[PDB]
Amino acid sequence: MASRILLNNGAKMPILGLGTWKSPPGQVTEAVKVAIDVGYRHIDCAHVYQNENEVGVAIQEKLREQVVKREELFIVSKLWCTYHEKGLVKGACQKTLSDLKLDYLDLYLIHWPTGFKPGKEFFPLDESGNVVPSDTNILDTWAAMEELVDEGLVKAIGISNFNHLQVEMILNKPGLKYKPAVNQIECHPYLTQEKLIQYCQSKGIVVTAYSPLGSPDRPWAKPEDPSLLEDPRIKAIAAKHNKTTAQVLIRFPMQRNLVVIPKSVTPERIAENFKVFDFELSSQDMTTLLSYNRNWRVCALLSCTSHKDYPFHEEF
Ligand SMILES: NC(=O)C1=CN([C@@H]2O[C@H](COP(=O)(O)OP(=O)(O)OC[C@H]3O[C@@H](n4cnc5c(N)ncnc54)[C@H](OP(=O)(O)O)[C@@H]3O)[C@@H](O)[C@H]2O)C=CC1
Ligand SMILES: O=C(O)Cn1cc(Cc2nc3c(F)c(F)cc(F)c3s2)c2cccnc21
Repeated sequence: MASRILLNNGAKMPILGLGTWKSPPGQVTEAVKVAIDVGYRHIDCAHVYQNENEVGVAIQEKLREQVVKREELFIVSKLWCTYHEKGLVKGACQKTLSDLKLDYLDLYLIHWPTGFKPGKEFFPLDESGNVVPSDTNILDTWAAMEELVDEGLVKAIGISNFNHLQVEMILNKPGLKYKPAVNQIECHPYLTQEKLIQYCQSKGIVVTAYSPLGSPDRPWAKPEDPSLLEDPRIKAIAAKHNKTTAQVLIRFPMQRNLVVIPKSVTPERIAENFKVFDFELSSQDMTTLLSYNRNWRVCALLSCTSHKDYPFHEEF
């Protein structure tokens, strides 16, 4: 297939990117350098990952070395939950631009639909461990994001972890100026998201699949948890194609016309994960992989389940 997908702002987004959540600051600079050398052109970042400065060091080194030009890169970051207030959005974006050492972002996402109390804590909790919400709503935050496009700080804006009703609220916003370009959501064979993906695609919103390998390094992983990389049924599909299970898991969302952002800090896996343009999964393979759905969600937090905008009470 084509290596880039067209967004509604007319820009082309590479369908394979590098994830950076949990990538330690002491290893992420090398990871991004190696990724750019072997062909990656899309990096997924966030302020909350606490490593944007070091990601920026890698990008600057490869620009200075003339391995790539800025126009060829697609850099994504996300507005954290403590900055949903209208007057905090520009400042949060500027801090990210400063750390990444860039003068614009290709895409900036609302990280989660839930606004939290502003302050220095990323997850402000009350005395009994509930997240403290802010009185912001999704629509006012969206208007502040639209301002960033008009001021030239970002080329495209989008959302992440929004359910279909929350997407709908934005699409029906009075005075909507820029539609969301992308909805970035958890997606893998144990959480296939057919309903939400169909909804988004029908509205012309591109879907990015996160945790495509099932996030085995997530901090709350338990030893008894399901493992996609070790699923013998997926191993057999990989073996039939002479590819690794990770390569099958990355190729899967690509054939559903999704963008996919696997994370690695290991140079040999960074290279392996990019070698996914030289094979195809059959229609039969795809239907079989879809059959493995178990509505098993890796990214959710119990402390957030009372927030009015918690996205995962709805079916999709
Ligand atoms: N918007 C949002 O709310 C969210 C966005 N994301 C984004 O999605 C990205 C990917 O999701 P993430 O949850 O990090 O996890 P992934 O599903 O990408 O899995 C990452 C794990 O897989 C390992 N791995 C990578 N490649 C291979 C391979 N070829 N063989 C064996 N193991 C491999 C990595 O190890 P190692 O690094 O040691 O090589 C790491 O432990 C995130 O980094 C982030 O950018 C993720 C969660 C939420
Ligand atoms: O958000 C990311 O990209 C990575 N990431 C995901 C999680 C799990 C979360 N679940 C929810 C959630 F269910 C919410 F409603 C709001 C949130 F901000 C989070 S964050 C996490 C926790 C702690 C640190 N990072 C996390």
